Amino acid sequence: QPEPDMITIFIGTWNMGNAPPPKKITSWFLSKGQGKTRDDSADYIPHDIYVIGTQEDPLSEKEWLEILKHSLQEITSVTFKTVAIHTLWNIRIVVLAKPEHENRISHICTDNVKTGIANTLGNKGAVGVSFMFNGTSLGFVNSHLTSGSEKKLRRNQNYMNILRFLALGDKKLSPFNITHRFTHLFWFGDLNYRVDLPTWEAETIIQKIKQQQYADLLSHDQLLTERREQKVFLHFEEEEITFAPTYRFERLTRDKYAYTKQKATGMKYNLPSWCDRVLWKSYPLVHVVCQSYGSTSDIMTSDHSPVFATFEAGVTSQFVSKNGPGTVDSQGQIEFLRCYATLKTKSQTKFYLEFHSSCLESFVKSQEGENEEGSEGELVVKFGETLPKLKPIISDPEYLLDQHILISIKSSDSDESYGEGCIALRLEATETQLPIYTPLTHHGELTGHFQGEIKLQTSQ
Ligand SMILES: Fc1ccccc1NCc1cc[nH]n1
Repeated sequence: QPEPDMITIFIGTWNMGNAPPPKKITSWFLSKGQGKTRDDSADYIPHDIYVIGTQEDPLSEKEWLEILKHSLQEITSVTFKTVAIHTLWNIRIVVLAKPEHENRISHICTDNVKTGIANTLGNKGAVGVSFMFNGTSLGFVNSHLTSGSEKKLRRNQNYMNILRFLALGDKKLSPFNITHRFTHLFWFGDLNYRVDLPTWEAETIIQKIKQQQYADLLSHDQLLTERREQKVFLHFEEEEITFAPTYRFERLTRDKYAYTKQKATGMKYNLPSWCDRVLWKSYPLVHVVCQSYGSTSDIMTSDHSPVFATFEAGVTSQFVSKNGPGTVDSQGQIEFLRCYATLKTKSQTKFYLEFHSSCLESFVKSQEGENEEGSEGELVVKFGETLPKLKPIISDPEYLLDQHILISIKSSDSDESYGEGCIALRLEATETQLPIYTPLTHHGELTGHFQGEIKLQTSQ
């Protein structure tokens, strides 16, 4: 039985509004309703992995797992295996996989982050799951961020706390946060960003939704505008939104948005908004294609509609050669020529690099770079031709060209990372000097750039 080079992944996010679900929720897992929906001809084809994020979930883990498994079995006839389940308060993530994947999945991690302080600590935060699928690392984050139209900055802060403190994936990747630890990272949930239009325009917005005219609403969506201004979710992707706002509905219909201020809302307006979202970030030049992104129309127990997204995702096999794992393959090498980091820092420490990759036996520390002043104020750290030659465990180009090198630039004085990035080895040529580039981030904010040339030697 061949190992796959693609899988499909289902991502669901649903704020259940503290109410039990209806008896049938199959439309969610079938990607049917509004938006980019899945073709009927695929309905019996199971996804490889289903990742379900809930918020305001009133069920026990047992109760929800029974509903989810029975739903998938009804659709597909397949009895899915439970990979992981993790709950923080009423925020939950479930990962289910086809039984044939059970011996492909390993290194399962779970964690949570509680956001806020005192007043604002006790119900918002995130849960996550990571694991290896053969040679490919997968991370999943379900976050319930701060509510309210006038709290976009708090949401952005919540995002930065979650990506700093959620402890998933390979702990040896110590300079790297979750935005660099995974081949594919999916971040979803009740992100709670709102359509920023005046309260007086509520009925106009409702009109627009009834006409399926979302352009003048999406142009005011806080997540899209904050992302455009590089305030949040830097280097993440989101599929175009083609479904109606998923909040805030009257329960038991989808015919009415309930936006007016009430004691139950803290006297806040809830204008129709795309609270419920799926974003992703994959390593450079890895296959990832969104094949659905939409909301259900027929699940009406909550004041939110469920959101689905599905993806094709490239995966790699657990490679064995005569040599690596457990030695190097001297027919393989990675050279960095004429490299330099450009940093936004005002500091004047010396810097060194660390190169981290599962194609290396362990991470590699460089010599200190040479600091120069850039024309427009910046720090330029030059490495010249001084960088250590990297010795991969396997030289086979079918393996090596699919790998990635994580780079951290660290202060000699403090050993703290000032920036992290990633270089693909999916080159146009081997034995050829080729340009490389990554932005550098720290705590998910832009801190600089790394650029230079690479020369990759494979066994071919
Ligand atoms: F979210 C982004 C990342 C990169 C470039 C652009 C965007 N959003 C554009 C937008 C703003 C309001 N509606 N659409």
